[PDB]
Amino acid sequence: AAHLSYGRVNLNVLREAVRRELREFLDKCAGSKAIVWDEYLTGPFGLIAQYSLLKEHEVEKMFTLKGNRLPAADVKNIIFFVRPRLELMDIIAENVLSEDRRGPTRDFHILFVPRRSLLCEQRLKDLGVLGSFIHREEYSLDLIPFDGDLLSMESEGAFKECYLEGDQTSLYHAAKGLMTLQALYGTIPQIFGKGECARQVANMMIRMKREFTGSQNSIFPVFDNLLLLDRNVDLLTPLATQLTYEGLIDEIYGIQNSYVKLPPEKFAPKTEAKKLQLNSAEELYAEIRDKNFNAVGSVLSKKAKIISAAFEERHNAKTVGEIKQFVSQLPHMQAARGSLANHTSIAELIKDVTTSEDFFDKLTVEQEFMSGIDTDKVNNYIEDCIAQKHSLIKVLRLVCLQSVCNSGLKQKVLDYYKREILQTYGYEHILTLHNLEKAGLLKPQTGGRNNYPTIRKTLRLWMDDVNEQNPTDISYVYSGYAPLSVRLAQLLSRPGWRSIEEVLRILPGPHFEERQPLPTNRVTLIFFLGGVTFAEIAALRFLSQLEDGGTEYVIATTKLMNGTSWIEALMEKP
Amino acid sequence: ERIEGRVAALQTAADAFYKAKNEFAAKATEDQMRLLRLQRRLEDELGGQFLDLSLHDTVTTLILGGHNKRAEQLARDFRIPDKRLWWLKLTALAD
Repeated sequence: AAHLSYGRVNLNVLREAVRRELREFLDKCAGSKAIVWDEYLTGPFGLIAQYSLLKEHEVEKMFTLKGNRLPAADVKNIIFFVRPRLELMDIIAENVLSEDRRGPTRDFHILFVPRRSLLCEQRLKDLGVLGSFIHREEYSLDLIPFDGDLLSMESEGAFKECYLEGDQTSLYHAAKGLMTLQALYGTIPQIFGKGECARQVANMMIRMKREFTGSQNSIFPVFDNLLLLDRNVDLLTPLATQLTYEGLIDEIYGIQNSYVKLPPEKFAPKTEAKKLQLNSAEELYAEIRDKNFNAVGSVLSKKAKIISAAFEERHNAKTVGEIKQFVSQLPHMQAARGSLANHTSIAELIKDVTTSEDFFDKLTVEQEFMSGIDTDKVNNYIEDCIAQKHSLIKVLRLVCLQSVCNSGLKQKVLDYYKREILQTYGYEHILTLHNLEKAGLLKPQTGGRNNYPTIRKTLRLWMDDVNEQNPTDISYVYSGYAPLSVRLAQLLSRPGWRSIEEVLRILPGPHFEERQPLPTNRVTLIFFLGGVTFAEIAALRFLSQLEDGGTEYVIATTKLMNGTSWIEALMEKP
Repeated sequence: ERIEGRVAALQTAADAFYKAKNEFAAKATEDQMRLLRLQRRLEDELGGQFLDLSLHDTVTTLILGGHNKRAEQLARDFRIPDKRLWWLKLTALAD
């Protein structure tokens, strides 16, 4: 995939290594196969290998893991692709023990993703089927490459697990992920971090490297630095409405495994949603995805004129000579026209939303809170949305933004919001409110103390009259609000974190630094532990492309999210 | 008899939130108990289903079924302020 190689690090090395592993595994299971999938794995696996690769390894059928008998299929091998979860072991056992005995048998195998578990194997032994598996292996897919500068674990539960449940499973997988990267791209010599989760990931990296005892790593380092960052250091950013093109596609329709499902009316031919892939391999998308949505219209007009003129030029090609040439250019002209028609239709969909009265009002309120205005009174627009029973998650994002900008809400205010949320949406959501409190998102203020203004003014987090068309600062992605996370990264690089000591001390967790010894523009790998938004990603691309002698960023995360999916993941199954 | 079990669980939960000094939670759990009890009367007195609806959804359903006196009374009992009730009525009745 060429686009995995457009930037600084060639992420095809990684993608191709994990593809090679899968191939080698399928080749041991000789003959025709069916794969039975733990449904949770199929989406993200899609970035590594589609059915087309599997087919060339005689995978003839693909099923979903469920109870009772397996479906009939005349194949030699059945292979379970499955997470190490206890409950799934019982289902596999039932599948295996329910095989029709008579006639040729089907050999069984199992691939645990992302790790094999002694405990799961014990369970399969007790259920009486461990000995029916010819191969039992693990496939340690941790960091999946989504684009040339972007890696995700796609672990949506990491934020909850770490900050509410004390479960750091996801931090172990992040560390393992970093070990795999270092085996391919060399040791990372400098490690910086801010946050509790970060401190643990660093500690595990260093331990895992001391306990390695294979060939010493000879690879010349591609990453100069790692920066580990806890999501809870910047709780504000994900709550705010994203204002970039890619951001708004995610806010409105949601991007899953780099695909979006759109309403089909505006698309060819026009029944089901139009499905499109969104990444840097499409020139036009590369050019507009990181822009503030108000700069996109002009870009589209320019392309329309260029494309339009190229096609208008077919009437002029009267000769045999210049018909040769026009013709040779046509495939590219057709693909550029198609790409433009799609994004032109997507921009019209986004415009229908961004010009609505409700959007204008939401944003006025968001911007009020981020610039420090009235962040302690019950807010009248929030109350209108609750009374009209708008989407619960929209309401929660807004009250959490208010809490974070005020360092909690006074008891009376918090309690007033909560009572009207429970009356309107149901008592059952008291669990959601408690979870938001434990996360630090919707909580009581303590003392009269409020630190956001010191943090905002000192890190220049809100600015008025920002340039959206030719940006000069990371605030362009939220039309005024500079994401705190990116601001911290920026200030680590220049002039350094010594200059903001007093502010770091009021943010959660320790700040720390470590070196890793080496045998005898910088590239920074920045790892968001607990999620990242596409707007933060754009802001980092913005710093990366200043040719001001700074740093270029490659982004990793536990999860690609937005405020809506972040908060859904903090709810419980109603 | 059908809601005694659900009411007992909620009681156990109120008691828990009191031991925990979580006053808001205890009271809210008390209000939900009161509302489930009312919801069962309404099934008893009018038929149809009302259990498990939110308070807002209960009022809304009552308005829609023509039981406007019961709905108003229900709103007063839980001190729903004027502005929120007005919006509720308006969204209940609109195309």
